[PDB]
Amino acid sequence: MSGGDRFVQTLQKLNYPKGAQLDGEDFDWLFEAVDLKPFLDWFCSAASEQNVVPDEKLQAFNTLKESGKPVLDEKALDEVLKTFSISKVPAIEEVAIEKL
Amino acid sequence: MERRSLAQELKKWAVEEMGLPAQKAPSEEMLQRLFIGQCGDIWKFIIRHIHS
Repeated sequence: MSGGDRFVQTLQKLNYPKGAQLDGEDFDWLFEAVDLKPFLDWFCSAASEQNVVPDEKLQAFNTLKESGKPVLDEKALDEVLKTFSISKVPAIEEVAIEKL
Repeated sequence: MERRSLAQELKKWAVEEMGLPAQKAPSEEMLQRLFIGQCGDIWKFIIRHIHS
């Protein structure tokens, strides 16, 4: 597998919008540079689908930051999320006057 | 001037955000080569959408 084909596959995994049109052979030259090769190899190993934040979530998070609400650190999130039963506890539809 | 700046952002992204040991990080001069042609748009994407 030519270094270039690996790179293009990684990009597809990372949901790059123009990734389907890219031919691997066009990037084989990037791996010929003895000095950059270690970095590119690293990148193609380190970057997976779990690392990808869609533009929507990033915008939403920036909005959250801008909203002046404190961004909970990982420890705090862990504490609070524990308290979260996966189970679809239907959003307590606040007993909509309708429910009452 | 634009290539040099992106090369710095990529370095920062690689070292600060993805945790690449500073010692293994290619020289800014060397990273500038990655922003040649169509590769430039790709790495811009990577810096923006790919996080730890």
